[PDB]
Amino acid sequence: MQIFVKTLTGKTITLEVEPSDTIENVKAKIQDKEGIPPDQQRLIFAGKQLEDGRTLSDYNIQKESTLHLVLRLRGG
Amino acid sequence: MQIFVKTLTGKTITLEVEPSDTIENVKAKIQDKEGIPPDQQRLIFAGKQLEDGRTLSDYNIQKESTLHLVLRLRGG
Amino acid sequence: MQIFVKTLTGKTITLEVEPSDTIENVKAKIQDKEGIPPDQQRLIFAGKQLEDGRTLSDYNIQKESTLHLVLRLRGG
Amino acid sequence: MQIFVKTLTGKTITLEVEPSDTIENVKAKIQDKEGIPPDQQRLIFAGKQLEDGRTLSDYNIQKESTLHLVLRLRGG
Repeated sequence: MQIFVKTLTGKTITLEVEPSDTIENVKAKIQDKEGIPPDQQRLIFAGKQLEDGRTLSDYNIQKESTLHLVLRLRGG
Repeated sequence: MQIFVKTLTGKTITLEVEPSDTIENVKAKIQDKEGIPPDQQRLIFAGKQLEDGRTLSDYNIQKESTLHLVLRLRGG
Repeated sequence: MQIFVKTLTGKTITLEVEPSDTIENVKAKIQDKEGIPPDQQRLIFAGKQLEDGRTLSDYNIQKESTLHLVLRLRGG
Repeated sequence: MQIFVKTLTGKTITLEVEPSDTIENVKAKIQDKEGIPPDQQRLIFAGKQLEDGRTLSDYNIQKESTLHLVLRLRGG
């Protein structure tokens, strides 16, 4: 199914995922598309930072839901 | 100077700060105003998560700049 | 009538309500004022969590009553 | 170490615990001392609900800390 991930800088991308995918799995797909390693990503749904080991289902993220993405860098 | 801190869920608060305030200082101010514990706060500007030991001036955060606020639970 | 909804981190929200308002109506007022999604809200009176579908009058909540608010975020 | 568990009706109990105790272990001690079943207990520290599987040291809960206890039961 499709979900959207919107950066805080206004860029939207479309990902193909399954309810069973972990947040770690979703970050790997984002790297596949955008080149950002998972450790430098923080994903956000309903105002909360999500945990690598929980699933989209855990968070009730469904078809065409929008997550937000921010970078987590050191020094910048 | 005044800055705006916005959650992704529609709440805006205004804070009085100085350019030399650290992000740690700013989270303490948000705790004072809104009650949110500092370890559960993640502040965002320029599409990225901010670090506790840097100042507002370090990130070029100026008067009337908007920061975003998201929550992080986990061990916090 | 007015009621007060206190968090466990020392903040107080004042709400205008009616005795016939449901717990869900109260959560929608809190979403309007504070941005908190109703799905994350748990309202408390007399030390216990309150249920969707009941009215304020069903719990003997009256003018100037104080409720508590705690958050429960799906999946942490 | 000693900790306090306080309900929102002001009922306070003290418990003897170790930093390595899980939140579930704490709920079990509460059941032993006060006869509240663990399923009915929501334990809160720093405004956030605590996960059953995590330890007191995971949350940096130190000697003489106060946890709040909210009761969850349908029908009242």
